[PDB]
Amino acid sequence: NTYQFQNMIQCTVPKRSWRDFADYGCYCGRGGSGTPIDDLDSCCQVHDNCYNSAREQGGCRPKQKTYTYQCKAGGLSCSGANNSCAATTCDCDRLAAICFAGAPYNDNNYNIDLKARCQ
Amino acid sequence: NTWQFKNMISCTVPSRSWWDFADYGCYCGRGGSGTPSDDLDRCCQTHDNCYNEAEKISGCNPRFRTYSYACTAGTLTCTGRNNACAASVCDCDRNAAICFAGAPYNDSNYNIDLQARCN
Ligand SMILES: [Zn+2]
Repeated sequence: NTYQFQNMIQCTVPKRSWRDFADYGCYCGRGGSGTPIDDLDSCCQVHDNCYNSAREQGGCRPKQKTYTYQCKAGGLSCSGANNSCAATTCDCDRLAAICFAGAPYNDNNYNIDLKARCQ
Repeated sequence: NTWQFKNMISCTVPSRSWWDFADYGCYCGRGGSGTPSDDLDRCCQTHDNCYNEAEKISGCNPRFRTYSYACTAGTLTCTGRNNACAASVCDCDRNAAICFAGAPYNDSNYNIDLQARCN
């Protein structure tokens, strides 16, 4: 779920509050549309799509679904004791979190005017 | 169907685009948090709760479900040919568009820092 996904972000990006990824570019945090503006915003697009693929499974809601994972030394792992849905949404978050650690953060791309930037 | 929701907003508030509601307050756009900050935003918050309810229905994907409705001269009507899911979702959007056209649009509430406003 979100608190889990949010805790993952804190694991691989300790120098930055998750709130920083809540309104970044055209895809981070919000629902998403238009073209990404940087590698980070692109990570969020992939996360969006990942979640939409996790909806193809009956009664599978990424946002509310609880999974089993571990954050150690900065290294996320989704546990094997996870059903189909949890296993997929976890993997989505894991890959997203890892992508956030490598992508550079641009302040100019935080809380931008969507109407003029996304389309 | 996120797209049909855009048409509704236009059917009731032709002087604006959904973009004006894409990043407004704490709840409009997508993810909500904190105090509505505004009647208009309060509308968006209700819209979410509505979707959360509609999502209890089996395999009901509010964002992608295409429903049947009509916009005639500013009036929105969800038609009868919808099933359980489509009917519920159509009603949510329908109620939001009305709530939108009834609430004043505060420009100072577009694009705010969710971090220092929606905590
Ligand atoms: Zn914003």
